[PDB]
Amino acid sequence: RQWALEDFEIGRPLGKGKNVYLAREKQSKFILALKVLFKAQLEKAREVEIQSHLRHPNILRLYGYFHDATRVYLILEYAPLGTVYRELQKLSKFDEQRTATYITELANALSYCHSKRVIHRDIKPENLLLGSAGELKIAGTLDYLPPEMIEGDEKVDLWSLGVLCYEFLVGKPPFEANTYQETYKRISRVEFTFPDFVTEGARDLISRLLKHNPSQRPMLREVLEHPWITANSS
Ligand SMILES: O=C(Cc1cc(-c2ccc3c(-c4nc5ccccc5[nH]4)n[nH]c3c2)n[nH]1)Nc1cccc(F)c1
Repeated sequence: RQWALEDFEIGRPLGKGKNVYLAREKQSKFILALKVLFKAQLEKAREVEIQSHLRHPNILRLYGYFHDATRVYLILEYAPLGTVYRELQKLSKFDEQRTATYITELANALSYCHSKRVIHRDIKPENLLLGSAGELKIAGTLDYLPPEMIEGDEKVDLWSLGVLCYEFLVGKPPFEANTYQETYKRISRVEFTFPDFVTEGARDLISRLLKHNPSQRPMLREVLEHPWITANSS
């Protein structure tokens, strides 16, 4: 199947900065998202094949792709409920049942990814999307980076989960700092603290995910079978 622009109706922008559009496949009338990347803008600053070997309930599906002279087009699952980031601003912070449920969906997604030995880098709330039943979907830079990626993998996803849980429950990442260099010091020396409201089970989990020595971070199964997790997700 060789797709083209003329195959889809186009509506409003959804994304921004390296351009995704609401779209509709003209014949079946199916709503989806079209990412229009600029080749030139990439002869500047594959892998769409790793993405097409993937099928998971919490990874954004890639339905196909095409290109013309200047542009590469990705035909993507449209997440009707928007970004987790949007929801965090709307909600301020998430409850534990909601947080734990997102952590489980992430960690499932990440098992499967590691199982097809795909390893994602840093997950940020803006890269997390929300399906029609509000199930999560996966799709400066500092705040999410682990020590390894800043100082002098597969455990870097444990760290990401850990920043995320923290961000979900408190409404802020744990290393937010007045400056790029302060954040570097905080992350790099693992300097963060919890507001008093964060419960014991959540500290234990986040505490374990956020050790500086990777090989002391839990395994994905341990996150999945974590008592705070298995207690709180639906
Ligand atoms: O290149 C990008 C960046 C990117 C942006 C998006 C993106 C952005 C927004 C949406 C949306 C979407 N739904 C919304 C509803 C309300 C407001 C905004 C929304 N964005 N659905 N699917 C999306 C997908 N995905 N990926 N991802 C990518 C690349 C290759 C393979 C792959 F699986 C993902």
